[PDB]
Amino acid sequence: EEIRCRKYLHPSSYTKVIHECQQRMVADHLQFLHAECHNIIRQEKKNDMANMYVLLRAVSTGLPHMIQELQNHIHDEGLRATSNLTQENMPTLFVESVLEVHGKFVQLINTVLNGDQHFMSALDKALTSVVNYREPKSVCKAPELLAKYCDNLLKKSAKGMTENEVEDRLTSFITVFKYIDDKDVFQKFYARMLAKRLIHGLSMSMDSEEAMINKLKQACGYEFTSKLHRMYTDMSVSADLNNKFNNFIKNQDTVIDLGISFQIYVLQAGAWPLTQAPSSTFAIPQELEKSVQMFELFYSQHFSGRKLTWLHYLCTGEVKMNYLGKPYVAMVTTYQMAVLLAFNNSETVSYKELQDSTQMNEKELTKTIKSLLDVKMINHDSEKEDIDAESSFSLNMNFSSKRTKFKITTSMQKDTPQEMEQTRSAVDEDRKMYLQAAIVRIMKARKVLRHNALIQEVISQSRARFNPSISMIKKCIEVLIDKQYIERSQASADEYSYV
Amino acid sequence: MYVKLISSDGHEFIVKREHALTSGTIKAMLSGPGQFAENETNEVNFREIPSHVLSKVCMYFTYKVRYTNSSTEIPEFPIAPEIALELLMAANFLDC
Amino acid sequence: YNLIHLDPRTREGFTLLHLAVNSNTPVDDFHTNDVCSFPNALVTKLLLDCGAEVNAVDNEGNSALHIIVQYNRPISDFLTLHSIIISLVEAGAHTDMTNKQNKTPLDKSTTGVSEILLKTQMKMSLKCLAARAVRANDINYQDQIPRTLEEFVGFH
Amino acid sequence: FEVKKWNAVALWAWDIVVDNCAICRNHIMDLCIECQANQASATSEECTVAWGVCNHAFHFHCISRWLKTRQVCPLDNREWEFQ
Amino acid sequence: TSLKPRVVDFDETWNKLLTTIKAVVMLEYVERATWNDRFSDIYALCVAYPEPLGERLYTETKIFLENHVRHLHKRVLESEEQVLVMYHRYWEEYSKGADYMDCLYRYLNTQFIKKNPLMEIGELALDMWRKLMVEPLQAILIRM
Ligand SMILES: [Zn+2]
Ligand SMILES: [Zn+2]
Ligand SMILES: [Zn+2]
Repeated sequence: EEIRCRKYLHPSSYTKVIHECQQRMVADHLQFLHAECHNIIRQEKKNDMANMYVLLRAVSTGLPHMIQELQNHIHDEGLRATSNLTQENMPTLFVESVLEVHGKFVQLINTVLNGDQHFMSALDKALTSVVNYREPKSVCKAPELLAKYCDNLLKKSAKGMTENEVEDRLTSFITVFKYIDDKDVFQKFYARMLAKRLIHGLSMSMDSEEAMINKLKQACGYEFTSKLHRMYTDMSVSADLNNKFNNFIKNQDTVIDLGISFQIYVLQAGAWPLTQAPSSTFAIPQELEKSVQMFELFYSQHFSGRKLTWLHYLCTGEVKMNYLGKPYVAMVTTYQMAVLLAFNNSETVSYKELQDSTQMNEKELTKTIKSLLDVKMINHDSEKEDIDAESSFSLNMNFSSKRTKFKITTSMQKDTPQEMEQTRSAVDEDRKMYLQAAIVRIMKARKVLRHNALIQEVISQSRARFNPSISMIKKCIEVLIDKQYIERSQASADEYSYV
Repeated sequence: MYVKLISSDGHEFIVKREHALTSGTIKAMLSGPGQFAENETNEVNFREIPSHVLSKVCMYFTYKVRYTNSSTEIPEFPIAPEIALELLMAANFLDC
Repeated sequence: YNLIHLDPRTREGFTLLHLAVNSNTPVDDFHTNDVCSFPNALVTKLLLDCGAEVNAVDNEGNSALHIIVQYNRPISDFLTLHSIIISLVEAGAHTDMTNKQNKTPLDKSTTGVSEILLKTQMKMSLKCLAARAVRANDINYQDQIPRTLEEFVGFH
Repeated sequence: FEVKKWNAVALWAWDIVVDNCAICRNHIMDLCIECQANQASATSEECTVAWGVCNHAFHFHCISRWLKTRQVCPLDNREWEFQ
Repeated sequence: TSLKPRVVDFDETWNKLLTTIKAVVMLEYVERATWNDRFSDIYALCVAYPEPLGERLYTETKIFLENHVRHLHKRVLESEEQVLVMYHRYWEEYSKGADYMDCLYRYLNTQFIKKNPLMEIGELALDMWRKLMVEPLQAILIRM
C-alpha cells in the first residue's frame, strides 16, 4: 500500500491512506494481536516479535501492552535463572546470571525491536525487580552477594585469576550493580571487606582496587566512594609515611634503637569502620610503650592537630619464643602480647597474676586466652579445663611448632557470619538516622504535611541511597513523636504540625 | 506602573514600568506571585546589586527605551572604569 | 548532532556553520550547483537545530554572523540572507562579537542590506556595553565574574 | 621476651572535626578537583590541608585560588588568615 | 552580599528554594521577599564557585517535578468518577505553576539551557505533565 499510494496519489495523501490502512487492519484487531502478544514474547520468536513491534508501533495504544509483556517475561526469566542457585559460588553465579539475562535481552531489543528505549526501560525495571527479589518478610541479599563477588574476584589467590581480565569484568559488573537500589548496604559491606582486603594485604592489585573505586564513583557520584577512596589513599600513602618515619628516627639527636621494625598503617578515623566499642585498656608492654609514645610525639611534632586513637585488634607482630629452644617463628596478634609477657617472668600464672598485667574486661580475656589454649601454647595446670575463678595456666614446654611460619590468626581473615548481622544492624540504624534527619528537614521546611504525602516526600530525598519501606518509615514517625518533634493534628490524624 | 527598585543599600530607585520591563528578570520578579495588581508599590528588592550600580542600571533603562529605535549613531553609554566589572554582573542578573 | 558534537573544523577554523553560511564554499561543476547552493537558509536552520556551536570562532576571529553579513547578493537572494541572519539571532549569535581585528559584524557588513538587517536584529544589551567597557579598559575579569561572563567578555 | 618486629595500626582524626573542602566539595584528604586531573604533574603531596583562623579547612590549592581575587573566608564571611 | 560567584552548598539553598517551589506549582502564597530572594538563590546556584551548579539544579528540579506529578497522578487516579474534575483542578494549578516556575527559573533557562538537547523549565514541567499525568491516564481520561 505504501508502494501503491506512491504511484497513484498526491504527496499530501501519502500518510493518511496508510493511516486508514492501519486503523482498519492492525488497530481494529488489537485485541487479537495483544492476546497473542503474550505468547509471542514467552517463546521468544524473533521473526514474529519484530513484525509485532513494527505493527503495534503505528497504533497509538498498542505498544504499552507489548512493553509490559516483555518486562514480565524478562522478570520471570531472571527469577528462573537466579532463584535456583544454592551456595557454592553463589555471589559469582548471581552476578553472572543477571549479566547473561541483561546481555541476552539488550541484543534482543537492539537487533529485533529497533533498539527502542521504551523496551530498554522495561528491561531496566525487570532487572531492578529481579535483583531486589527478597523472600517475603525477609531481607534482600543482592548487595551482600555483589559485595562478596567483588571481594572474591579482587582477592589475591593462585586460582588463575589473571589481571588482564578483571578490569573488563568489572565494567560488566557495573551493569548489575546499577540495579541494586539498596546501595547503602553494598557500600557498607564493600567498605568493611575493603578494609579487610587492604589491612591484611589480600588485595591482588592496588590499581585494580583503584579501578573499582573509580567505577563506583562514576556509577553513584563522588559521595558514594568517599570513605572507600580515603581508605585506598590511606593505604597508598602509608608506605611513604613509613619511609618518612624511617628517617625521622635517625634525625633525632640521640639514636634511639627501638629494637623492632615499624610498619605503621595510619588511617583516617572518619572513613574506616574500625570502631573500638569497649574500653579495653591495653597494657602496652615495655618493648612497645616507648615506640608508641615516641610515635605519638612524632605526630604531636609533625602532623599538628591530629589526635591518635590506637586500636590494637588489627595489628600483629612476631615475638621471639626463646624459652622453647627456637621452634621456628610465629606471627601473632597484639591482644595477647600481655598474655605472653607474664609467662616470661613466671612459668605458671593465673587470673590473679594476669588481671594486673592486662586491665580490661573479662570478655576480651576469655577469648584471647582461648585463642592460645586451643592452639596449645598455653596448657591448663589443673583438670578444670573450663573457665573458672582461678584457672591456673602454664606454658607448654613439650609442645613444639612444626610449620616454619606458624600463624595463629587464620581465624582473623575469616569474615565470621555473626558480624554480618552486626553490620546489617549498623546499616539499619544509619538509615534510621538518615530518615530522622530527612523528616526533620522536610517537616521544619514545609510546616504542614499529610500522612500519605510525608512518606512520599521522604522517599523523594531518600531514593539516592536505598529504598525506604512504608512500614519502617511508619515506625520512624513515632520516633519523632517521642522526641516531641511531631504530633498528630487535632482536627485530623492525617495532618502534622511542627512543635 | 511606577515600579520601585530597591538596592542593597536601601536606595529606592523608582522608575517607570515599561522602563524596568526591558530587563528580563525584573519582568520575571514582577510576574508570577509577585504581581499584586493593586498599583500600590510594585516593590522589587535587590539584596546584591549595589546602589552605585543600580543607579547606572536605571539610567541604562531610560537610555535604552529612549534610543531603542534611533540607529543613527546613538551616544555611547558612559560606563566608568569602576562601575564596569560590577555593572556586568548586574546586566547579567538583570538580563538585557 | 553527533557530527558537530565531535567538532569538525576546517584548516582555516571554518566550522560546519561557517561553511553553511558562506557563499565562498565551493560547489563542484556537476548538477549540485543547480540544486545545492550556498549560503543556504534551510541548511543553516538544520545545523542550528542539531546543537551547532553558533558562536564558533575561526582563526581569523570571524563567526557565522561575520561571514553571512559579507554576502555579495543581498537583494536577489535577500530572503535567504534575511532568514539566515534571524536564524543566527534565534540561536544566540552575538551581534557585538569582535573578530581578531576587533571588527563587529556591522563593521564587516560591506552591504547596506546586511547592515540594516543586523541592526534591526540586535538588542541594546547593557551586558554588551559593560563587556565593551571591561575589554577597552583592560580590567582583569578573571574569577570575579560568572564563568559564562568570562567568554562573554572574550566575545567583545 | 623480645619482639623482632611489630606491625601497628592507628586511626587519626582532627581535633576540630571537619569533613570536606567546601569550595571544591571534595574531601580535604582527597585531591582537589583542580589537582584531581593531570596526576602526572602532581606528586600527590602538594594538596596539603590549609587551615585558618575561622577553624575551617580547605585544600591549599582551593583556598589559594579563592584568595587570589577575594580576601574572605568562603563559608563564614570574615577575613581569612592562615593558621 | 554581591553578585560575584561565591560558593554555596547546594543542599541548603535547594532546601530553601524547594519550600518556595513547592508553594508555586500548587499556587500557594509566597511573600515578595521570598519570591525575590529565590531569584538571587537561583543566580548564586547557576554561578556558584568554582564550578556552576546549574546542571545539579536542573537535575534536582526535574527530580522534584517528576516526584510531584506522580503524587498528583496517585491523587487523581484514586478518584473513581471524579478523575475529570480532580485532573482539571490539578491542571489549572499546575499550568500556572509551570508558567511561574519558568518565570522564576529565568537564569537557568537563558544562561544555561539555551547556552547548551536540554529542556526549558516551562517546557520541562509541561512535557513531564503529559509523560506522567496524561499518557498514563490517556486510556482513562478520554474514556469518560
Ligand atoms: Zn578543595
Ligand atoms: Zn591540588
Ligand atoms: Zn571561616
